[PDB]
Amino acid sequence: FVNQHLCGSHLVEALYLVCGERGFFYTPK
Amino acid sequence: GIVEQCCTSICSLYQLENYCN
Repeated sequence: FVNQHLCGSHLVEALYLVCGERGFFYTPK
Repeated sequence: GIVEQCCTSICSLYQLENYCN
């Protein structure tokens, strides 16, 4: 699921799945 | 940033993990 174009909710989902209990930051700006 | 790397271009695990805490 990671090796594709990932935008919006799709990108946030990928971050969520990859980062797990660490969490993540989503900074589109 | 992440949009340029993963939305406009093709993402990778290596790049996604740069945004984990």
